[PDB]
Amino acid sequence: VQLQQSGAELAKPGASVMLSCKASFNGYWMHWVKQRPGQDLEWIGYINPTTGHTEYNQKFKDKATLTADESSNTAYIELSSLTSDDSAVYYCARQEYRHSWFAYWGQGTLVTVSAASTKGPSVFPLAPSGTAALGCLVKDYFPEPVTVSWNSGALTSGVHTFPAVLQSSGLYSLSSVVTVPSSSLGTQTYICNVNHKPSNTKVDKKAEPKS
Amino acid sequence: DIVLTQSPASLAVSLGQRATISCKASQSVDYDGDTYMNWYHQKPGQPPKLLIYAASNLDSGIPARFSGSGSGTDFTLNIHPVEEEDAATYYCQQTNEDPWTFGGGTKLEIKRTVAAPSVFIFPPSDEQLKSGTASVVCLLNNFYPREAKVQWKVDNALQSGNSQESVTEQDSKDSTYSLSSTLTLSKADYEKHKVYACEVTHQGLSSPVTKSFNRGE
Repeated sequence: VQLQQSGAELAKPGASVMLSCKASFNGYWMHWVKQRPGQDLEWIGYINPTTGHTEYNQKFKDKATLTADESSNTAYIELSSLTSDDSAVYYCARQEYRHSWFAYWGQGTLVTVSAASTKGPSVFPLAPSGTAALGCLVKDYFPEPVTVSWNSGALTSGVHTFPAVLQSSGLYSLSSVVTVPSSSLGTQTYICNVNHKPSNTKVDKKAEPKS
Repeated sequence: DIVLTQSPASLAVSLGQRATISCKASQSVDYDGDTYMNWYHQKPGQPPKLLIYAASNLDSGIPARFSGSGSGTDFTLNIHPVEEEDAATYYCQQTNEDPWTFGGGTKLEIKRTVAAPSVFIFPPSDEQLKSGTASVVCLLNNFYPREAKVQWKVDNALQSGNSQESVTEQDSKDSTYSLSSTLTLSKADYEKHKVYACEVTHQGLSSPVTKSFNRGE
């Protein structure tokens, strides 16, 4: 096997950012691919970690620098002179010897380019009333992303976690909802688990009928 | 640079029927009897996954409902029969010449029977209110098709310019969507009104559905 990419990044305009991808005994090529939010895929370039040889898409010649450390099977990409156009998800993908396609991808690394500062969310219950709905309002965080689980991952069926929206304050907000049997509202506890790694904050909020 | 043009940009296909996605290359992607064309698909939040390699070869772990054909510059991905789980975006890729390039993508929607939304409204929590802001949340759960009108009525007057919508991707198991509408007001503007309602119009509902609450009770 698997490709483990590093976590989401926040970087200021003009600064630089280095992303990594660790593969966990043969020749292979590590490619990097750029995907802007809700957009197409752009091939950046590849590197052979055995020789260190690289090839770049001409459009990224001055934007990206590819590096590989064969000792730990880790490939790096350095993005410099960051602008708003560089905000995207960056994927690493592996091409095996004799293949003309990608066999495995990393999970992707989100890069946000902005002068705004990191801020953790506030979490407010969406309190319910044979089917009830309850949830959590995750408000006023920056940057993306935030992860939400219910009952430490034990409750997944009926869960909808909506895409975040940028609010007038410039901070993101989302809601996570779940539909549950209305007869379990007095017996079953429903807690949302909110994780915002850029601000290193984890919040648990009980969603329950208001007093 | 070899430019790949995908068609169509989006399409809706009935469950059990055939989806046909085209990729046209500005140059031949053939070399020495081999064709350097791949198809991938991507589901929301996940990396792309290889479906077909070298124009017509199914990859391990991929159901045989996916097949690819064509050579030179014209290529086709066929999905037959389509299933709910095939909701995704599909990409062609040529690996014949540097730089490698991708098609613009095709978003596949899976049709299903009309399903009216279930509607829930959520008043702001007391602890948000104390901080000086009121968020009112309207939830539309598990509907199809995606088009829905959600209007905020506040003392029976239509609100505009102070709500934001968010919609899920098409559910990979039941092919429905879900939607949230959030009305945001300052605490002082929130206290200027008594009745907060969201009115939902949707093809599956005979008449619009209204969910409301009284501020305070």
